[PDB]
Amino acid sequence: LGKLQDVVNQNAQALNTLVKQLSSNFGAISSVLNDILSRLDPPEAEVQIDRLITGRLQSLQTYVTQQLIRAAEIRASANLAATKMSECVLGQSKRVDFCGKGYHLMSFPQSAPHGVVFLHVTYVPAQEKNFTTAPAICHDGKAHFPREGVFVSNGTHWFVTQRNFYEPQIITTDNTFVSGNCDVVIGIVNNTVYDPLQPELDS
Amino acid sequence: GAENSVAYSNNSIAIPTNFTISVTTEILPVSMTKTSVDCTMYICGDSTECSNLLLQYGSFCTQLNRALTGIAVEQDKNTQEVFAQVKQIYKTPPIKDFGGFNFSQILPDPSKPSKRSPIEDLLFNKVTLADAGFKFNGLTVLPPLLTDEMIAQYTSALLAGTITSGWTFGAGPALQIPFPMQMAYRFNGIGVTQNVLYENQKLIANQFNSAIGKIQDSLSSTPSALGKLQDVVNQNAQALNTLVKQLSSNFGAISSVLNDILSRLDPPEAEVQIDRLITGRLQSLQTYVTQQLIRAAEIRASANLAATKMSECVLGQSKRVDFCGKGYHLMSFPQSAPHGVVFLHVTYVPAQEKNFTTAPAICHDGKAHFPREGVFVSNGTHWFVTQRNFYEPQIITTDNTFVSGNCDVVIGIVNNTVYDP
Amino acid sequence: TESNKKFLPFQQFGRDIADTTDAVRDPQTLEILDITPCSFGGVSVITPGTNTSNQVAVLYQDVNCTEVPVAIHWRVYSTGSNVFQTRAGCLIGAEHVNNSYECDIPIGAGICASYQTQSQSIIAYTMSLGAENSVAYSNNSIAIPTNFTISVTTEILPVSMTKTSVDCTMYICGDSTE
Amino acid sequence: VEKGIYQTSNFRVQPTESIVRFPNITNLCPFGEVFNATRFASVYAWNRKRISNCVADYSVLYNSASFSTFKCYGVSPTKLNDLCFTNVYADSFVIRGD
Ligand SMILES: *[C@@H]1O[C@H](CO)[C@@H](O)[C@H](O)[C@H]1NC(C)=O
Ligand SMILES: *[C@@H]1O[C@H](CO)[C@@H](O)[C@H](O)[C@H]1NC(C)=O
Ligand SMILES: *[C@@H]1O[C@H](CO)[C@@H](O)[C@H](O)[C@H]1NC(C)=O
Ligand SMILES: *[C@@H]1O[C@H](CO)[C@@H](O)[C@H](O)[C@H]1NC(C)=O
Ligand SMILES: *[C@@H]1O[C@H](CO)[C@@H](O)[C@H](O)[C@H]1NC(C)=O
Ligand SMILES: *[C@@H]1O[C@H](CO)[C@@H](O)[C@H](O)[C@H]1NC(C)=O
Ligand SMILES: *[C@@H]1O[C@H](CO)[C@@H](O)[C@H](O)[C@H]1NC(C)=O
Ligand SMILES: *[C@@H]1O[C@H](CO)[C@@H](O)[C@H](O)[C@H]1NC(C)=O
Ligand SMILES: *[C@@H]1O[C@H](CO)[C@@H](O)[C@H](O)[C@H]1NC(C)=O
Ligand SMILES: *[C@@H]1O[C@H](CO)[C@@H](O)[C@H](O)[C@H]1NC(C)=O
Ligand SMILES: *[C@@H]1O[C@H](CO)[C@@H](O)[C@H](O)[C@H]1NC(C)=O
Ligand SMILES: *[C@@H]1O[C@H](CO)[C@@H](O)[C@H](O)[C@H]1NC(C)=O
Ligand SMILES: *[C@@H]1O[C@H](CO)[C@@H](O)[C@H](O)[C@H]1NC(C)=O
Ligand SMILES: *[C@@H]1O[C@H](CO)[C@@H](O)[C@H](O)[C@H]1NC(C)=O
Repeated sequence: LGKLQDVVNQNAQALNTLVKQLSSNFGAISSVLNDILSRLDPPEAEVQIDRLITGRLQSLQTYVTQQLIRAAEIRASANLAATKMSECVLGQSKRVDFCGKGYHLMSFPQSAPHGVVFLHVTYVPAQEKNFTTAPAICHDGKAHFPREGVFVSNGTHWFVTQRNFYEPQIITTDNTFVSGNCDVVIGIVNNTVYDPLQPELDS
Repeated sequence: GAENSVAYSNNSIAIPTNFTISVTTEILPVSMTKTSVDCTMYICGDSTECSNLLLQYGSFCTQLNRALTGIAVEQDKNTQEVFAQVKQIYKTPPIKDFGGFNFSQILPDPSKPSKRSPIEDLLFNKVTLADAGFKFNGLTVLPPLLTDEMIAQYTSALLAGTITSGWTFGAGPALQIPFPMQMAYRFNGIGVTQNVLYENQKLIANQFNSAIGKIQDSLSSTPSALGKLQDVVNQNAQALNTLVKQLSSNFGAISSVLNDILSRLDPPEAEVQIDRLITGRLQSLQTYVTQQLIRAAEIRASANLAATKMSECVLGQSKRVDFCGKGYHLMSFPQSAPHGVVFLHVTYVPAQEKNFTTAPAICHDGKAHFPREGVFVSNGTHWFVTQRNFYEPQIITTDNTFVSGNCDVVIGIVNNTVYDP
Repeated sequence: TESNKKFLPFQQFGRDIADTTDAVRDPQTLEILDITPCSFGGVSVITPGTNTSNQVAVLYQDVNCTEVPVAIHWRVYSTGSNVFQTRAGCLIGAEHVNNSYECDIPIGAGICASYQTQSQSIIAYTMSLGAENSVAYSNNSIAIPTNFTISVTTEILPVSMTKTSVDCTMYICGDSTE
Repeated sequence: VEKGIYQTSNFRVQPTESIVRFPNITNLCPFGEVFNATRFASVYAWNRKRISNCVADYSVLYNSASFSTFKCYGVSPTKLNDLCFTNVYADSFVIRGD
């Protein structure tokens, strides 16, 4: 919880500094107004008090300016928390590395002192295995591209599988679409594409 | 701008026929110089009398140094939020076959002593570090953590994982995939079927190569291209100069040189003179620090956008409009420039338009038909369902259309024959 | 130092931007002298947590290791015996290393320090970007994951800070009429 | 102190020895001669005398405190002996005490 903690220190320290600024002469004979007043008449006390007034006014101005800049910085994070809540918690986000590292699934808010903690739930593939892939498949003078997925072969057969969880499926017409003729695409490979309707007609 | 009009008509559509691949540059600042000032040396210049007098004013000095140190650390945080998003360091394969695409201009050049790319060389020559201005008076410059050769390694790991892995290296274990297959999915990302690429692979590759080539000429011809980074440099250097000149002002004292005041007068009368100089120089330092705080906030707001364009466009394809390139985003590449980053957004743009008459349904035999994915368009004699973003007519059959309701309810429906496979 | 100012017969002193003298002509002999300030620089103490130990190293910012012994901050601090050079400056009390680890205390210019045991000492080395890797690219080779994982990662954000109010008059004057 | 790198202070090398250079002229400035005049000019016509090419012992003049009020508004009397001047002009005349 460093971030939140840091905020608190940044504020507390500032206040402490401001308070200590009340013990500085700034050029006056003393840093205690009562002592100056009780040792000097107004005609000579005005000169001493002017320096203390100028110094403390300058210190207050410094404090307020620093707080304004720091508040702008904090508002820049409030405006991002209010966006994470709108897009991660209240819906699923397609932005990359926004709602967590991986493919976002959901999120949960939790309150913390002067802040909010999200628990981004994400999906991450784990074990990898590689195959040989060909962009098209020439059944008979017709290129075939996978409707949704990618072609891959384990060395003997060709399967069209989704691109994020290995799941081989026999290649048929319903998951492939035709466009053009063979010999126009680099990498097209011969293969047989089953016909779902043909066996029923034969049957 | 140029006057224009659109021939709107409630049964008229326009479907483009060819396209274009355009590479557009975008420059962003990411950090600024890590200057650091020593309050006591600047204000007093190593004099015991002034150093003692400066103690009464309190802890202004320490809280100036704290602010400057905070800015300095923020700069190292900014430089690392952008480039250091990659877990590991990848290496491009020795073989360079990529199906026609030519990355020689962006990938590292082994010949050079440093593994910069040619475009990186042009960018580094255009924005000459310390071109303007950048000092014994307590002002110093600290070096950045990443030595400017680690930045190159990061921008080469990103660029070598993008070529072979794609968007996968940013959301898990990097998975290899041939580049001409990767572009076939970058195309689906924008709503153009994949066959548009493999059938036009050669022309697209040549357009990409020429587009990459023209970037070097565009950068070389105009020196102001990288002005956006150059300005940063000036804004900093300028400021420093002003601060230094502030040491030659009387602020009401008899002289602007502390030694002369000390040697001319005894402490009883020199205190009054020195106090005015102390007040003036303290005010000048406060002005400088406040301006730097505001400027650093601006630079941080820009680094937070550079680190977002890196995540959403280099490590994946972006669906946001006019966020990563003017057109339909395809991919993006990073390059490092002095105190900043330059993206090369690759985008798809339709080119040649032809217009037809369109009707939102087809009353085949008393049942309306709506296209699953496409638009009905006719050249005057036949009706075809065509994908939105690239003219490609296809006979209408039940596979492209789905039925919903009757013909009388809809408006604008038109008769036709829908073939039965 | 001797210089090539080329003063004019009526010219005595040079000047700097900040109105500081930086060239004179010796009154007795008319040779031209150039004045330079004596070496100075910041000193940065690299220290592990005082709880862990009370041994520290010292970095002299952008100063010559041959000149560091001349410097006066104190203690000599084993000058010469343990000296390391870097673009940030001269580092004393740290032991160089050829292995590359992650960064712990970033010294700068690519140099990072740490406090390791081997009984413990401060080691200054070159930080490592990350584990080397390669991808077996091949124009007909793909890799499809077979198993997945669900991971919950935390993310903290500030949302507001304390609401403080300061009464100007009470602070400045402390309830005094004058 | 927590783990980290802290900028404690700044080090400046210290001077080794002090070297002083001064134009040396044998002549000693005739400051006394200015005050030794038997009669001063009239106030409406005050007399101006330029002193140059000599060495002035301001220390002797100050120690020879025969003057009631001797104040300098741009310099301190003690520093005069060390400090050096380019053009010295003495304007002598007579005025009233008030
Ligand atoms: C498949 O991946 C393994 C590591 O999992 C690698 O060694 C091998 O070369 C890869 N094979 C192909 C054909 O790319
Ligand atoms: C590939 O998978 C098919 C699935 O039917 C199987 O019959 C065949 O043995 C597999 N080949 C290899 C080399 O594992
Ligand atoms: C793949 O590269 C090999 C290298 O031998 C080459 O023979 C082959 O034609 C290439 N195939 C494709 C589809 O790019
Ligand atoms: C497929 O087989 C035919 C017949 O032998 C041959 O001409 C062709 O080159 C093979 N490859 C493809 C991609 O069609
Ligand atoms: C299609 O349009 C592009 C872009 O204007 C042009 O370069 C090309 O020659 C045209 N013809 C094609 C792609 O057959
Ligand atoms: C394009 O690719 C060729 C072949 O790899 C290479 O020689 C050339 O340098 C590349 N780029 C340019 C701009 O010539
Ligand atoms: C089609 O576009 C042409 C210009 O390409 C325009 O003159 C014509 O009016 C348009 N037709 C319709 C029906 O919108
Ligand atoms: C429209 O396109 C069809 C495609 O078969 C063609 O037969 C017909 O002649 C075209 N009509 C006109 C008017 O161009
Ligand atoms: C289009 O506008 C014409 C104008 O004559 C009108 O007759 C027709 O009903 C409109 N059709 C549709 C589909 O809105
Ligand atoms: C289609 O033809 C029928 C008669 O066959 C006619 O009544 C109808 O108006 C035509 N088109 C539409 C869109 O209703
Ligand atoms: C010190 O000065 C020498 C030449 O006298 C130079 O070679 C070296 O780089 C400088 N810096 C050091 C030693 O840190
Ligand atoms: C580090 O390697 C250098 C040469 O690259 C060698 O001189 C030195 O002894 C090595 N140091 C250690 C501690 O291995
Ligand atoms: C997938 O991972 C889980 C969790 O480690 C493991 O239990 C399982 O056996 C793995 N293989 C599967 C589910 O096929
Ligand atoms: C100073 O003394 C030197 C002694 O070497 C003498 O030559 C010179 O003339 C003197 N004059 C001045 C103006 O310093």
